[PDB]
Amino acid sequence: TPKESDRCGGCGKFTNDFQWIGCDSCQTWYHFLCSGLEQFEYYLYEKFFCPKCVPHTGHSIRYKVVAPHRYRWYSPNEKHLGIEVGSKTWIEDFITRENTVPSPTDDEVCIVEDGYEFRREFEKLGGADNWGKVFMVKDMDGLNMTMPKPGFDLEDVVKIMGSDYEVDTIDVYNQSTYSMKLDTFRKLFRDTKNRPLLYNFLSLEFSDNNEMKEIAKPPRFVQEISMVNRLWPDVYLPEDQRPKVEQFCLAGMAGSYTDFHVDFGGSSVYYHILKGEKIFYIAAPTEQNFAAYQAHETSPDTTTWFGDIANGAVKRVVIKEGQTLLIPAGWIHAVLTPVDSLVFGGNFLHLGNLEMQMRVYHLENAIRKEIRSEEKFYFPNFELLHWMYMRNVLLEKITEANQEGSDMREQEKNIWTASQIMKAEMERWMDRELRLGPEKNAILPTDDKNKIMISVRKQIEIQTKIQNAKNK
Ligand SMILES: O=C(O)CCC(=O)C(=O)O
Ligand SMILES: [Fe+2]
Ligand SMILES: [Zn+2]
Ligand SMILES: [Zn+2]
Repeated sequence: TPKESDRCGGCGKFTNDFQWIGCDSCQTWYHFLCSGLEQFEYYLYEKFFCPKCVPHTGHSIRYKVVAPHRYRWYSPNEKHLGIEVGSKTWIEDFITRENTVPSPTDDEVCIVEDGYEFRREFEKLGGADNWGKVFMVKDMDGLNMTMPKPGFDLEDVVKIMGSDYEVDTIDVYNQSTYSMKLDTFRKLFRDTKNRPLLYNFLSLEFSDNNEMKEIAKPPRFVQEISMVNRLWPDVYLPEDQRPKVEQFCLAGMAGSYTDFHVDFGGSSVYYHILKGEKIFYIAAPTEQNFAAYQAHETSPDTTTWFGDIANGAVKRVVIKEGQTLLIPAGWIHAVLTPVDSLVFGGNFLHLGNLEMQMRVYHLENAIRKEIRSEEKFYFPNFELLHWMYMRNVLLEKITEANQEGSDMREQEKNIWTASQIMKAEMERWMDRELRLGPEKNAILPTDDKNKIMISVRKQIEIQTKIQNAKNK
Protein backbone atom coordinates (compact mmCIF):
# COMPACT_ATOMS: atom_id res chain seq x y z
CA THR A 1 0.00 0.00 0.00
CA PRO A 2 0.91 3.71 -0.11
CA LYS A 3 4.42 4.91 0.68
CA GLU A 4 5.82 8.37 1.51
CA SER A 5 6.42 9.23 -2.15
CA ASP A 6 3.05 8.74 -3.89
CA ARG A 7 0.65 11.52 -4.80
CA CYS A 8 -3.07 11.47 -4.18
CA GLY A 9 -4.33 11.91 -7.72
CA GLY A 10 -7.09 14.10 -6.33
CA CYS A 11 -5.60 16.67 -3.97
CA GLY A 12 -1.97 16.05 -4.91
CA LYS A 13 -1.16 16.13 -1.22
CA PHE A 14 1.19 13.41 -0.07
CA THR A 15 0.78 10.86 2.74
CA ASN A 16 -11.82 6.52 6.85
CA ASP A 17 -12.02 9.45 4.40
CA PHE A 18 -8.27 9.89 4.68
CA GLN A 19 -7.27 6.28 4.28
CA TRP A 20 -6.03 5.12 0.90
CA ILE A 21 -7.30 3.25 -2.13
CA GLY A 22 -5.38 2.47 -5.29
CA CYS A 23 -6.66 2.13 -8.81
CA ASP A 24 -6.08 -1.37 -10.21
CA SER A 25 -5.51 0.08 -13.68
CA CYS A 26 -3.89 3.54 -13.24
CA GLN A 27 -2.05 2.40 -10.17
CA THR A 28 -2.47 5.99 -8.94
CA TRP A 29 -3.33 6.28 -5.23
CA TYR A 30 -6.15 8.32 -3.70
CA HIS A 31 -7.51 9.41 -0.35
CA PHE A 32 -10.91 7.75 -0.10
CA LEU A 33 -12.35 11.25 0.11
CA CYS A 34 -10.50 12.17 -3.09
CA SER A 35 -11.23 9.00 -5.07
CA GLY A 36 -14.66 10.02 -6.41
CA LEU A 37 -16.21 7.36 -4.18
CA GLU A 38 -19.04 8.18 -1.79
CA GLN A 39 -18.57 7.07 1.82
CA PHE A 40 -21.00 4.15 1.56
CA GLU A 41 -18.85 2.70 -1.28
CA TYR A 42 -15.43 2.83 0.40
CA TYR A 43 -15.62 -0.79 1.52
CA LEU A 44 -17.57 -2.18 -1.41
CA TYR A 45 -14.98 -2.59 -4.17
CA GLU A 46 -12.41 -5.36 -4.41
CA LYS A 47 -11.10 -3.93 -7.69
CA PHE A 48 -11.28 -0.15 -7.86
CA PHE A 49 -11.04 1.77 -11.11
CA CYS A 50 -10.68 5.49 -10.55
CA PRO A 51 -12.84 7.93 -12.58
CA LYS A 52 -10.06 8.58 -15.13
CA CYS A 53 -9.97 4.87 -15.91
CA VAL A 54 -13.65 3.82 -15.90
CA PRO A 55 -14.28 4.93 -19.53
CA HIS A 56 -12.02 2.08 -20.70
CA THR A 57 -11.95 -0.33 -17.75
CA GLY A 58 -15.64 -0.42 -16.93
CA HIS A 59 -16.95 -0.09 -13.38
CA SER A 60 -15.18 -1.09 -10.19
CA ILE A 61 -15.81 -4.70 -9.17
CA ARG A 62 -17.49 -5.35 -5.83
CA TYR A 63 -16.53 -8.08 -3.38
CA LYS A 64 -18.50 -11.28 -3.77
CA VAL A 65 -21.10 -11.90 -1.09
CA VAL A 66 -19.62 -14.86 0.77
CA ALA A 67 -21.23 -14.53 4.22
CA PRO A 68 -24.83 -13.18 3.86
CA HIS A 69 -25.43 -13.83 7.59
CA ARG A 70 -22.59 -11.55 8.74
CA TYR A 71 -22.08 -7.78 8.76
CA ARG A 72 -18.76 -8.43 7.03
CA TRP A 73 -20.53 -10.23 4.20
CA TYR A 74 -17.41 -10.06 2.02
CA SER A 75 -15.14 -11.96 4.41
CA PRO A 76 -14.50 -15.67 3.79
CA ASN A 77 -12.99 -15.79 7.29
CA GLU A 78 -16.51 -15.32 8.70
CA LYS A 79 -18.50 -17.83 6.64
CA HIS A 80 -18.50 -20.23 9.58
CA LEU A 81 -19.65 -17.78 12.27
CA GLY A 82 -23.20 -17.29 13.60
CA ILE A 83 -26.05 -15.35 12.00
CA GLU A 84 -25.91 -11.69 13.07
CA VAL A 85 -29.05 -9.64 13.79
CA GLY A 86 -29.81 -7.35 10.86
CA SER A 87 -27.72 -9.28 8.33
CA LYS A 88 -29.39 -10.14 5.05
CA THR A 89 -29.86 -13.75 6.15
CA TRP A 90 -31.25 -12.80 9.58
CA ILE A 91 -33.77 -10.39 8.09
CA GLU A 92 -35.09 -12.76 5.45
CA ASP A 93 -35.82 -15.22 8.25
CA PHE A 94 -37.22 -12.63 10.69
CA ILE A 95 -39.74 -11.50 8.07
CA THR A 96 -41.27 -14.99 8.13
CA ARG A 97 -41.71 -15.20 11.91
CA GLU A 98 -42.18 -11.56 12.93
CA ASN A 99 -45.97 -11.53 12.87
CA THR A 100 -45.89 -13.92 15.83
CA VAL A 101 -44.65 -11.21 18.20
CA PRO A 102 -47.62 -10.43 20.51
CA SER A 103 -49.74 -7.31 20.00
CA PRO A 104 -49.55 -4.79 22.86
CA THR A 105 -52.06 -4.43 25.68
CA ASP A 106 -54.46 -1.49 25.96
CA ASP A 107 -52.23 -0.07 28.70
CA GLU A 108 -49.30 0.14 26.28
CA VAL A 109 -50.85 1.36 23.05
CA CYS A 110 -54.01 3.23 22.19
CA ILE A 111 -55.27 3.03 18.62
CA VAL A 112 -57.71 5.80 17.68
CA GLU A 113 -59.62 6.63 14.50
CA ASP A 114 -58.43 10.21 14.13
CA GLY A 115 -56.90 13.28 15.76
CA TYR A 116 -60.17 14.23 17.48
CA GLU A 117 -60.36 10.87 19.20
CA PHE A 118 -56.64 11.21 19.98
CA ARG A 119 -57.17 14.56 21.70
CA ARG A 120 -60.03 13.11 23.81
CA GLU A 121 -58.07 10.04 24.84
CA PHE A 122 -54.84 11.98 25.46
CA GLU A 123 -56.59 14.45 27.78
CA LYS A 124 -58.57 11.69 29.51
CA LEU A 125 -55.25 10.07 30.45
CA GLY A 126 -53.91 13.32 31.89
CA GLY A 127 -52.57 15.16 28.86
CA ALA A 128 -48.93 15.82 28.03
CA ASP A 129 -48.02 16.22 31.71
CA ASN A 130 -48.86 12.54 32.11
CA TRP A 131 -48.04 11.14 28.68
CA GLY A 132 -47.12 7.49 29.15
CA LYS A 133 -48.53 5.31 26.43
CA VAL A 134 -47.99 5.00 22.68
CA PHE A 135 -50.70 6.34 20.32
CA MET A 136 -51.44 5.28 16.75
CA VAL A 137 -53.72 7.64 14.87
CA LYS A 138 -55.40 6.25 11.74
CA ASP A 139 -56.42 9.52 10.07
CA MET A 140 -54.51 12.75 10.71
CA ASP A 141 -57.69 14.84 10.61
CA GLY A 142 -57.83 16.72 13.91
CA LEU A 143 -54.10 16.39 14.67
CA ASN A 144 -53.52 19.83 13.25
CA MET A 145 -50.33 18.44 11.68
CA THR A 146 -49.12 19.93 8.40
CA MET A 147 -48.02 17.19 5.97
CA PRO A 148 -47.47 17.14 2.19
CA LYS A 149 -50.34 16.04 -0.07
CA PRO A 150 -50.24 12.25 -0.67
CA GLY A 151 -48.52 11.18 -3.87
CA PHE A 152 -45.65 13.40 -2.68
CA ASP A 153 -42.43 11.42 -2.75
CA LEU A 154 -38.69 11.03 -2.83
CA GLU A 155 -38.53 12.69 -6.24
CA ASP A 156 -39.95 15.89 -4.75
CA VAL A 157 -37.64 15.64 -1.77
CA VAL A 158 -34.52 15.53 -3.93
CA LYS A 159 -35.92 18.37 -6.06
CA ILE A 160 -36.30 20.54 -2.95
CA MET A 161 -33.18 19.47 -1.03
CA GLY A 162 -30.90 19.16 -4.05
CA SER A 163 -29.23 16.19 -5.74
CA ASP A 164 -25.90 16.56 -3.94
CA TYR A 165 -27.42 16.89 -0.48
CA GLU A 166 -25.56 14.46 1.84
CA VAL A 167 -27.64 12.14 4.00
CA ASP A 168 -26.40 9.80 6.74
CA THR A 169 -27.63 6.47 5.45
CA ILE A 170 -27.83 3.07 7.10
CA ASP A 171 -26.25 0.24 5.13
CA VAL A 172 -28.79 -2.21 6.51
CA TYR A 173 -26.95 -5.50 5.96
CA ASN A 174 -23.70 -3.99 7.25
CA GLN A 175 -25.59 -2.41 10.14
CA SER A 176 -23.47 0.72 9.72
CA THR A 177 -24.01 4.36 8.78
CA TYR A 178 -22.39 6.13 5.84
CA SER A 179 -23.05 9.35 3.97
CA MET A 180 -24.69 9.10 0.54
CA LYS A 181 -26.00 11.82 -1.78
CA LEU A 182 -29.76 12.19 -1.94
CA ASP A 183 -29.71 11.63 -5.72
CA THR A 184 -27.63 8.47 -5.27
CA PHE A 185 -30.15 7.10 -2.76
CA ARG A 186 -32.89 8.10 -5.20
CA LYS A 187 -31.23 6.08 -7.98
CA LEU A 188 -30.78 2.98 -5.84
CA PHE A 189 -34.30 3.25 -4.44
CA ARG A 190 -35.92 3.43 -7.86
CA ASP A 191 -34.09 0.25 -8.94
CA THR A 192 -36.53 -2.24 -7.49
CA LYS A 193 -35.13 -5.52 -8.82
CA ASN A 194 -31.40 -4.93 -8.30
CA ARG A 195 -30.77 -4.42 -4.58
CA PRO A 196 -27.54 -6.19 -3.57
CA LEU A 197 -27.58 -3.96 -0.50
CA LEU A 198 -30.51 -2.28 1.32
CA TYR A 199 -30.36 1.37 2.33
CA ASN A 200 -32.37 3.37 4.85
CA PHE A 201 -31.99 7.00 5.98
CA LEU A 202 -33.45 8.32 9.26
CA SER A 203 -31.91 11.74 9.80
CA LEU A 204 -32.52 14.07 6.89
CA GLU A 205 -33.23 17.18 8.98
CA PHE A 206 -34.87 19.94 6.95
CA SER A 207 -35.91 22.58 9.46
CA ASP A 208 -33.35 24.98 7.99
CA ASN A 209 -34.77 24.54 4.47
CA ASN A 210 -37.28 27.32 3.82
CA GLU A 211 -39.40 25.35 1.38
CA MET A 212 -39.41 21.97 3.09
CA LYS A 213 -39.86 23.31 6.62
CA GLU A 214 -43.34 24.51 5.58
CA ILE A 215 -44.33 21.23 3.92
CA ALA A 216 -44.06 18.98 6.99
CA LYS A 217 -44.51 20.07 10.60
CA PRO A 218 -45.04 18.43 13.99
CA PRO A 219 -48.62 18.19 15.29
CA ARG A 220 -49.59 21.51 16.94
CA PHE A 221 -49.73 19.80 20.37
CA VAL A 222 -46.06 18.81 19.94
CA GLN A 223 -45.04 22.37 19.08
CA GLU A 224 -46.87 23.53 22.20
CA ILE A 225 -44.82 21.27 24.51
CA SER A 226 -41.45 21.00 22.75
CA MET A 227 -38.73 22.50 24.98
CA VAL A 228 -36.59 23.37 21.95
CA ASN A 229 -39.50 25.25 20.37
CA ARG A 230 -40.07 27.15 23.63
CA LEU A 231 -36.40 28.21 23.66
CA TRP A 232 -35.86 28.84 19.93
CA PRO A 233 -39.27 29.99 18.62
CA ASP A 234 -40.33 30.20 14.95
CA VAL A 235 -37.41 31.94 13.20
CA TYR A 236 -32.29 35.48 21.59
CA LEU A 237 -30.12 32.35 21.87
CA PRO A 238 -27.84 31.60 18.86
CA GLU A 239 -29.48 29.66 16.03
CA ASP A 240 -26.40 27.45 15.75
CA GLN A 241 -27.04 26.11 19.27
CA ARG A 242 -30.55 24.86 18.54
CA PRO A 243 -30.85 21.08 18.71
CA LYS A 244 -32.00 20.35 15.18
CA VAL A 245 -34.12 17.21 15.54
CA GLU A 246 -37.81 18.08 15.27
CA GLN A 247 -38.21 17.79 11.49
CA PHE A 248 -36.78 14.63 9.94
CA CYS A 249 -37.57 13.02 6.65
CA LEU A 250 -37.08 9.24 6.56
CA ALA A 251 -36.91 6.84 3.61
CA GLY A 252 -36.17 3.14 3.57
CA MET A 253 -36.02 0.20 1.20
CA ALA A 254 -38.31 -2.77 1.74
CA GLY A 255 -36.59 -5.18 4.11
CA SER A 256 -34.74 -2.46 6.05
CA TYR A 257 -34.25 -3.16 9.75
CA THR A 258 -33.28 -0.78 12.56
CA ASP A 259 -32.28 -2.54 15.76
CA PHE A 260 -33.53 -1.89 19.30
CA HIS A 261 -32.76 1.51 20.76
CA VAL A 262 -34.15 4.26 22.98
CA ASP A 263 -34.39 7.58 21.14
CA PHE A 264 -31.61 9.95 22.17
CA GLY A 265 -32.02 12.11 25.29
CA GLY A 266 -35.12 10.05 26.06
CA SER A 267 -36.91 12.20 23.45
CA SER A 268 -40.49 11.61 22.36
CA VAL A 269 -41.23 11.31 18.62
CA TYR A 270 -44.00 11.52 16.06
CA TYR A 271 -43.96 9.70 12.70
CA HIS A 272 -46.40 10.18 9.84
CA ILE A 273 -46.31 7.45 7.17
CA LEU A 274 -46.60 9.28 3.86
CA LYS A 275 -45.87 6.15 1.81
CA GLY A 276 -45.46 2.49 2.68
CA GLU A 277 -45.41 0.84 6.08
CA LYS A 278 -43.43 0.53 9.32
CA ILE A 279 -43.53 -2.14 11.99
CA PHE A 280 -42.40 -1.17 15.46
CA TYR A 281 -41.31 -3.75 18.05
CA ILE A 282 -41.60 -1.94 21.37
CA ALA A 283 -41.07 -2.48 25.09
CA ALA A 284 -42.28 -0.20 27.88
CA PRO A 285 -39.74 1.93 29.82
CA THR A 286 -39.61 -0.08 33.05
CA GLU A 287 -36.51 -0.34 35.21
CA GLN A 288 -36.33 -4.07 34.43
CA ASN A 289 -36.64 -3.47 30.68
CA PHE A 290 -33.91 -0.82 30.82
CA ALA A 291 -31.56 -3.19 32.70
CA ALA A 292 -32.17 -5.97 30.21
CA TYR A 293 -31.69 -3.56 27.32
CA GLN A 294 -28.50 -2.24 28.93
CA ALA A 295 -27.17 -5.82 29.23
CA HIS A 296 -28.08 -6.46 25.61
CA GLU A 297 -26.33 -3.26 24.42
CA THR A 298 -23.14 -4.02 26.33
CA SER A 299 -22.98 -7.68 25.31
CA PRO A 300 -20.51 -8.62 22.56
CA ASP A 301 -23.05 -11.10 21.24
CA THR A 302 -24.53 -10.06 17.88
CA THR A 303 -26.61 -13.15 17.26
CA THR A 304 -29.47 -12.74 19.74
CA TRP A 305 -32.56 -10.64 18.97
CA PHE A 306 -33.47 -8.57 22.03
CA GLY A 307 -37.12 -9.59 21.68
CA ASP A 308 -36.13 -13.18 22.42
CA ILE A 309 -34.51 -12.48 25.77
CA ALA A 310 -36.85 -9.70 26.95
CA ASN A 311 -39.20 -11.91 28.98
CA GLY A 312 -42.14 -11.21 26.65
CA ALA A 313 -41.90 -7.42 26.95
CA VAL A 314 -41.65 -6.79 23.20
CA LYS A 315 -44.83 -6.10 21.27
CA ARG A 316 -45.69 -5.49 17.62
CA VAL A 317 -47.43 -2.44 16.17
CA VAL A 318 -48.06 -1.95 12.48
CA ILE A 319 -48.37 1.54 11.06
CA LYS A 320 -49.61 1.82 7.50
CA GLU A 321 -49.76 4.57 4.91
CA GLY A 322 -51.56 7.71 6.10
CA GLN A 323 -51.33 6.65 9.77
CA THR A 324 -49.41 8.46 12.52
CA LEU A 325 -47.41 7.15 15.49
CA LEU A 326 -46.74 9.04 18.72
CA ILE A 327 -44.25 7.67 21.25
CA PRO A 328 -43.40 9.19 24.65
CA ALA A 329 -40.05 9.09 26.43
CA GLY A 330 -38.13 5.91 27.07
CA TRP A 331 -39.87 3.32 24.91
CA ILE A 332 -37.43 0.66 23.63
CA HIS A 333 -38.06 -0.10 19.97
CA ALA A 334 -36.81 -1.72 16.77
CA VAL A 335 -38.37 -1.06 13.40
CA LEU A 336 -38.85 -3.15 10.27
CA THR A 337 -39.78 -1.54 6.98
CA PRO A 338 -41.59 -4.29 4.99
CA VAL A 339 -42.26 -2.12 1.94
CA ASP A 340 -40.51 0.82 0.28
CA SER A 341 -41.35 3.76 2.57
CA LEU A 342 -41.35 7.55 2.94
CA VAL A 343 -41.89 8.99 6.41
CA PHE A 344 -41.88 12.33 8.15
CA GLY A 345 -41.14 12.54 11.84
CA GLY A 346 -39.18 14.27 14.55
CA ASN A 347 -37.89 14.16 18.10
CA PHE A 348 -38.70 16.43 21.05
CA LEU A 349 -38.33 16.81 24.82
CA HIS A 350 -41.05 18.11 27.10
CA LEU A 351 -41.57 18.94 30.79
CA GLY A 352 -44.19 16.21 31.19
CA ASN A 353 -41.57 13.53 30.54
CA LEU A 354 -38.72 15.31 32.28
CA GLU A 355 -38.16 12.45 34.75
CA MET A 356 -38.12 9.72 32.12
CA GLN A 357 -35.85 11.94 30.01
CA MET A 358 -33.23 12.05 32.78
CA ARG A 359 -33.57 8.30 33.36
CA VAL A 360 -32.77 7.64 29.67
CA TYR A 361 -29.93 10.10 29.99
CA HIS A 362 -28.49 8.01 32.87
CA LEU A 363 -28.89 4.82 30.82
CA GLU A 364 -27.13 6.41 27.85
CA ASN A 365 -24.26 7.57 30.02
CA ALA A 366 -24.01 4.14 31.66
CA ILE A 367 -23.86 2.41 28.26
CA ARG A 368 -21.34 4.94 26.86
CA LYS A 369 -18.93 4.25 29.71
CA GLU A 370 -18.91 0.52 28.93
CA ILE A 371 -18.71 0.21 25.12
CA ARG A 372 -16.06 1.76 22.89
CA SER A 373 -18.25 3.06 20.07
CA GLU A 374 -19.31 6.72 20.21
CA GLU A 375 -20.79 6.18 16.75
CA LYS A 376 -24.10 6.01 18.56
CA PHE A 377 -25.24 9.58 18.83
CA TYR A 378 -27.01 11.47 21.53
CA PHE A 379 -29.31 14.40 21.92
CA PRO A 380 -27.41 17.43 20.55
CA ASN A 381 -26.66 20.03 23.24
CA PHE A 382 -28.74 18.12 25.80
CA GLU A 383 -27.19 19.75 28.84
CA LEU A 384 -26.90 23.23 27.33
CA LEU A 385 -30.60 23.17 26.47
CA HIS A 386 -31.40 22.52 30.12
CA TRP A 387 -29.21 25.38 31.39
CA MET A 388 -31.06 27.65 29.00
CA TYR A 389 -34.51 26.33 29.91
CA MET A 390 -33.85 26.62 33.64
CA ARG A 391 -32.43 30.13 33.23
CA ASN A 392 -34.70 31.64 30.56
CA VAL A 393 -37.96 29.91 31.45
CA LEU A 394 -38.11 28.22 34.86
CA LEU A 395 -35.99 30.66 36.92
CA GLU A 396 -37.98 33.51 35.38
CA LYS A 397 -41.30 31.97 36.49
CA ILE A 398 -40.19 31.24 40.05
CA THR A 399 -38.72 34.74 40.40
CA GLU A 400 -41.94 36.38 39.20
CA ALA A 401 -44.00 34.29 41.60
CA ASN A 402 -41.64 35.25 44.42
CA GLN A 403 -41.95 38.98 43.67
CA GLU A 404 -45.73 38.59 43.69
CA GLY A 405 -45.60 36.64 46.97
CA SER A 406 -47.38 33.80 45.13
CA ASP A 407 -47.59 30.17 46.20
CA MET A 408 -46.80 28.37 42.95
CA ARG A 409 -48.73 25.21 43.76
CA GLU A 410 -51.96 27.16 43.22
CA GLN A 411 -51.75 27.95 39.48
CA GLU A 412 -48.29 26.77 38.43
CA LYS A 413 -47.71 23.50 40.25
CA ASN A 414 -46.31 21.75 37.17
CA ILE A 415 -43.75 24.51 36.68
CA TRP A 416 -42.72 24.24 40.32
CA THR A 417 -42.36 20.44 40.31
CA ALA A 418 -40.47 20.43 37.01
CA SER A 419 -38.03 23.01 38.45
CA GLN A 420 -37.22 20.86 41.45
CA ILE A 421 -36.68 17.82 39.26
CA MET A 422 -34.58 19.69 36.73
CA LYS A 423 -32.55 21.38 39.46
CA ALA A 424 -31.65 18.10 41.19
CA GLU A 425 -30.29 16.70 37.94
CA MET A 426 -28.37 19.93 37.35
CA GLU A 427 -26.79 19.90 40.82
CA ARG A 428 -25.37 16.54 39.80
CA TRP A 429 -24.01 17.96 36.52
CA MET A 430 -22.45 20.88 38.39
CA ASP A 431 -20.71 18.72 40.95
CA ARG A 432 -19.33 16.42 38.25
CA GLU A 433 -17.97 19.45 36.39
CA LEU A 434 -16.46 21.10 39.47
CA ARG A 435 -14.84 17.73 40.15
CA LEU A 436 -13.62 16.91 36.65
CA GLY A 437 -13.74 20.07 34.53
CA PRO A 438 -16.01 20.88 31.55
CA GLU A 439 -17.14 18.29 29.01
CA LYS A 440 -15.46 18.02 25.61
CA ASN A 441 -18.57 19.65 24.15
CA ALA A 442 -19.42 22.41 26.63
CA ILE A 443 -20.64 25.79 25.39
CA LEU A 444 -21.59 27.36 28.74
CA PRO A 445 -18.57 28.33 30.87
CA THR A 446 -18.32 26.66 34.27
CA ASP A 447 -18.70 30.05 35.93
CA ASP A 448 -21.94 30.90 34.10
CA LYS A 449 -23.35 27.56 35.17
CA ASN A 450 -22.49 28.35 38.79
CA LYS A 451 -24.22 31.75 38.69
CA ILE A 452 -27.40 30.15 37.39
CA MET A 453 -27.28 27.46 40.10
CA ILE A 454 -26.64 30.04 42.80
CA SER A 455 -29.66 32.02 41.64
CA VAL A 456 -31.87 28.93 41.26
CA ARG A 457 -31.02 27.76 44.79
CA LYS A 458 -31.97 31.14 46.16
CA GLN A 459 -35.30 31.51 44.42
CA ILE A 460 -36.23 27.92 45.31
CA GLU A 461 -35.53 28.71 48.95
CA ILE A 462 -37.58 31.89 48.79
CA GLN A 463 -40.55 30.12 47.15
CA THR A 464 -40.29 27.36 49.75
CA LYS A 465 -40.58 29.93 52.55
CA ILE A 466 -43.57 31.55 50.85
CA GLN A 467 -45.23 28.12 50.74
CA ASN A 468 -44.46 27.47 54.40
CA ALA A 469 -45.65 30.92 55.51
CA LYS A 470 -49.16 29.51 55.24
CA ASN A 471 -48.34 27.10 58.08
CA LYS A 472 -49.91 27.53 61.51
O1 LIG B 1 -37.75 3.77 10.64
C1 LIG B 1 -36.71 3.30 11.18
O2 LIG B 1 -36.07 2.38 10.60
C2 LIG B 1 -36.25 3.80 12.52
C3 LIG B 1 -37.09 4.81 13.23
C4 LIG B 1 -36.69 5.18 14.63
O3 LIG B 1 -37.08 4.50 15.57
C5 LIG B 1 -35.62 6.20 14.82
O4 LIG B 1 -35.26 6.87 13.82
O5 LIG B 1 -35.40 6.68 15.97
FE1 LIG C 1 -36.33 5.47 17.31
ZN1 LIG D 1 -6.31 13.43 -1.53
ZN1 LIG E 1 -7.13 4.92 -12.56
